[PDB]
Amino acid sequence: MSYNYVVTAQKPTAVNGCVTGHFTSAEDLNLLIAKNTRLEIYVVTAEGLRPVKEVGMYGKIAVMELFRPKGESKDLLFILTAKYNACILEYKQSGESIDIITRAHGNVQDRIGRPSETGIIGIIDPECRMIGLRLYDGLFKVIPLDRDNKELKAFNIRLEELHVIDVKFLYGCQAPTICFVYQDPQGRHVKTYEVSLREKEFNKGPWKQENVEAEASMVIAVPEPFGGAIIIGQESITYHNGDKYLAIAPPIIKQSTIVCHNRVDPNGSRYLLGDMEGRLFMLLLEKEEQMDGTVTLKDLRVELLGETSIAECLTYLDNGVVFVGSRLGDSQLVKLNVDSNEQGSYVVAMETFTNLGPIVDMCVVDLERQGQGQLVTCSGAFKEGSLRIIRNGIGIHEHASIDLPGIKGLWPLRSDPNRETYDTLVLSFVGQTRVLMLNGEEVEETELMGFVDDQQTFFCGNVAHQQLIQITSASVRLVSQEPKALVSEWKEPQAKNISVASCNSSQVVVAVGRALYYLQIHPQELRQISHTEMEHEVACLDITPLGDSNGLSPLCAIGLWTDISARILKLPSFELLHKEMLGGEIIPRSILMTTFESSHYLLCALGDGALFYFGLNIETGLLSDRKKVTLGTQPTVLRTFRSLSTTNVFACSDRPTVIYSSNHKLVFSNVNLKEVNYMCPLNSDGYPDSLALANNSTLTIGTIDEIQKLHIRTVPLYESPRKICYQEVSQCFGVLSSRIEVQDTSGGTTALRPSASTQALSSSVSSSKLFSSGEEVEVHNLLIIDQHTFEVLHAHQFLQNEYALSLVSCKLGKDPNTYFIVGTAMVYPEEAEPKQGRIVVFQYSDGKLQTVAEKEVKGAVYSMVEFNGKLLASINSTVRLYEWTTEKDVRTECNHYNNIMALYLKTKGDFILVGDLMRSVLLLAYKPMEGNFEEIARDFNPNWMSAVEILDDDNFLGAENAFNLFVCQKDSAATTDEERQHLQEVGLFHLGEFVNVFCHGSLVMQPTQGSVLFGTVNGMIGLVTSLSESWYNLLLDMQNRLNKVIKSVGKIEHSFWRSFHTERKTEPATGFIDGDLIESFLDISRPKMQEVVANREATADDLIKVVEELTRIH
Amino acid sequence: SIVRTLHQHKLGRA
Repeated sequence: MSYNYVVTAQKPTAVNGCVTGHFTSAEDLNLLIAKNTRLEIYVVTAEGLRPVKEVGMYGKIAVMELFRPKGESKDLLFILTAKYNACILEYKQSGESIDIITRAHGNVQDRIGRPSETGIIGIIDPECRMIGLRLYDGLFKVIPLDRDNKELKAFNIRLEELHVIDVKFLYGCQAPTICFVYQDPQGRHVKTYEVSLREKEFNKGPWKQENVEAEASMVIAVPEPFGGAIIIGQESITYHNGDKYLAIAPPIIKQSTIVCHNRVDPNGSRYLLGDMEGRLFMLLLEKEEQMDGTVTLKDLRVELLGETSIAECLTYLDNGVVFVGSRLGDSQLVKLNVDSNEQGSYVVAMETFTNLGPIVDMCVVDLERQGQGQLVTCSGAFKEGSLRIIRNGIGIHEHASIDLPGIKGLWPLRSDPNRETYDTLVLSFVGQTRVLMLNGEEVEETELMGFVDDQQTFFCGNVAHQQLIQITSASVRLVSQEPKALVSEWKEPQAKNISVASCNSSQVVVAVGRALYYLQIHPQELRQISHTEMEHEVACLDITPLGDSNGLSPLCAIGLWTDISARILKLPSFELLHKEMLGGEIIPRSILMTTFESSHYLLCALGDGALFYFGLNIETGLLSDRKKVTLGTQPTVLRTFRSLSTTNVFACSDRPTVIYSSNHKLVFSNVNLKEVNYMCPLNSDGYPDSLALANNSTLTIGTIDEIQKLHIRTVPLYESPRKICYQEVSQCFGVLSSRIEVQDTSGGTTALRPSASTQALSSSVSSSKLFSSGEEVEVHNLLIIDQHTFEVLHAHQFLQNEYALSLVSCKLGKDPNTYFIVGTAMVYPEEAEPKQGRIVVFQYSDGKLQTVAEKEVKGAVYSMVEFNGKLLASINSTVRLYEWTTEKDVRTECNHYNNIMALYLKTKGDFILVGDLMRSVLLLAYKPMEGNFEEIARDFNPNWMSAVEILDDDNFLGAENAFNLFVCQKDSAATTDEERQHLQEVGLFHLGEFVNVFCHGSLVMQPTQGSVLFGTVNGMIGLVTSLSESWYNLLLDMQNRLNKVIKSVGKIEHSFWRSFHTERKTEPATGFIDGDLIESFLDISRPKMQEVVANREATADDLIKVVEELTRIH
Repeated sequence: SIVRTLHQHKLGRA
């Protein structure tokens, strides 16, 4: 009876895989980036990457390889998920719409199977006869690639060697032949087998088994010209073949493990080698000509090329360009040069891609004082480590802001034909037109020539020929640049006036009620051309330079008044081409077609708040696609702006937005302002490159933020950040970090680079005297990061071998100071379990960190939370609750000790709490009167916990090492010794992400209950809320209906995706909504929407209300 | 050192 809802806030940003090839077409070079459940398809260009296609999969991508079966024009995509969904995928373009089709699929998972060490390996043989799969120990699986087999049937072949490190198919081989390093007693080896598929046997390979290095771990199969196998291990690199053997051991590559390779030239002459330190190598195969024999291997060599971000994936592209897929840091695009620069670096960055990395911990703050949540993460590790400040929405920087009421429009206007800066932006008051004589400092109310202070401007653009145009209510007027005198004018033959403007820089292309003219202001006059009349009253107009026009404009957008329609004409012309009935009863308020970068659309804002958008085209003249999306509750007002190279649409309303686009699909992001009525781009004197903003009853000018839905800050650290707390009174963050140092010549330890803890402004060390009785070591610190500048104000170092595990910031009992507190442990590589450790009580009143209280403990203080003005804490399977004397010391209260490793704690504000490792979870209350711990209930499942959260009094949420979520509840029935003692897992759902931290808060605030944010190893941010039974059921319903509707890449079943899955068991998801799924209801076509409303009422327009309302939870 | 092995998981490792 538990009802919950999970949505993604930020997609996974860590890169898990990346392959290069010819998937879009044969003339075409692609790069496929795998994230987790997402697949990214780019085309390699002279500049970098052409985004072409991003989809989602219903599983974690675990193998991703491209191949070419017999007689296929382009490559196919092989993919294998971690739940053992295999499919072959194809790229099909048909239309201007792209589709990723499943050639074949099936689940290749076996009942008999122990998931080996080093996980899943998916290889494909060079002739494309077969795909080799190593899922479990002692078995090799084989999916034959004959044009039948669309279901992907497989056989297994008992593998005598039950501990394989790595495997590849060998090039230049008569039968399919494997090559792999394995471990037994006696060390590590390489062996070869041929694979015969007629036989389903493993036949003797082409060459005798040799021994290789104890740490050999990578097998590269060299292409036909050389055709052997390189073997990468700590310290050693070696080529094997038939009876060839070659072996270099350059002492450079001993410092750090090689973890990833990539082939550079197709013949196998040069490779890339990714190191755990981020160093990039070139492995060079010295090739040597006989005349007749075959081209051979002379020698092996390594060049230290330089430094990338810590590479997990790596792929060479066109012409020196290499993509660097990182999991621990930002992914990048780098250049390889033949000549080094200063410091000997052949490598140069071109582009850097945000990875929110492993998010090891986080918290939510109100940084900018407003009730909007801001999220700050501990991200990355080692040299990639960092903080990331994450903000919802787009921001603007407020300068001088004149409290100027009732304003009605504005345009980019100057007072000269000179400086591209401007001094007066004549707008339009309530029925009126006014003047802002502004030196770019202070404003003035001296009114101007011909711009009568009792009429109104509709358009007012930079019209050449020495004039300051003023298409007014009455009818277009003229005030000269230099002369400033009233030049020429217009007036309606009857007694009538312009009602709707529309122009560029040489036109007056307006409307009088239903009439539509065109009056040219050449060298200071008026010059009419074409004329029609509308069946209805004209509401709005669009025309602007589109194609290769300057003066006279080509096409024509029209929003009419009684039939509620938007139509496509010409202008001149006005002829009918496409009438789109918008339906309902609110008239269009603004109309726009626009240059994105490459592709065109139509957008129309009704006066209710909604907006429609279509598939236009600035050259033919005909509409297509339909979509509806609501913004404001007031009539929305549109405008284009160019900020970088590209052009977006600012939408003005009570909920001001910006219209964007990914590939060329449409995105709608908030702007972080109160309300906005009118707006225009700028470039001024006292306020250069900018945006003018007419609001409720003020005005404003300032610059504008990035683009994305999310804003992301980034404070690099060059060491591993591990925990984080905000202290408001101190107005700073406490952050726990770790840095690596190696063995010194004098046995000491130093450091490979400047870290945040070494470069800290003030510093200090641990003067505790208790624990006193080629080599790597972790030095651990507590950093004091400033709140606004994010500089490292102070760095305290801990004892040698003291790891900092936990961190809190709080008041304790009657003392009115805020201490920060840290819980540590004495780690020696040898010792299996920490025997010692301490809780340390710091004070940062100002300037420095004072040690205020120190308390020895008997194990690793894995975590601690503030209680009720007490200190709750766990110590190596023990949960103590310390009190804080008026004499400044922590004295013990009670301790629970029935648990195996208590890793995680949270507190039901009051007196209840969770905690318990490997077991699963446990509920526990503090009995005030007794001064005691009472174990209330327990969940009895073998969940290896990673995170824990109290949703409420009777709901406990938990994340487990197998990418599952679940919810526990105490039973609501009699016999309070038994049933009230166990707690039922009332919710089950498979996330597909590893969760490190839950914490209550939200990014939205300027249908659902509660807000719990969560961060993941992959840099994915997620959100959990609660639901009523009816919502749950409405939503549950809509999910099955949708599954039927939505085509899935590869054709994997959504129910199978979201199922709970461990080694022990597999269950359908319960009590959980896949908000991502629910949300994707808005992307499907109008036909497909109706398909699932069928059957209080039941309507699609109605459903998109509910989903639009759900989307704004995050 | 379980502490180590432990933290490694947080970084998504063996």
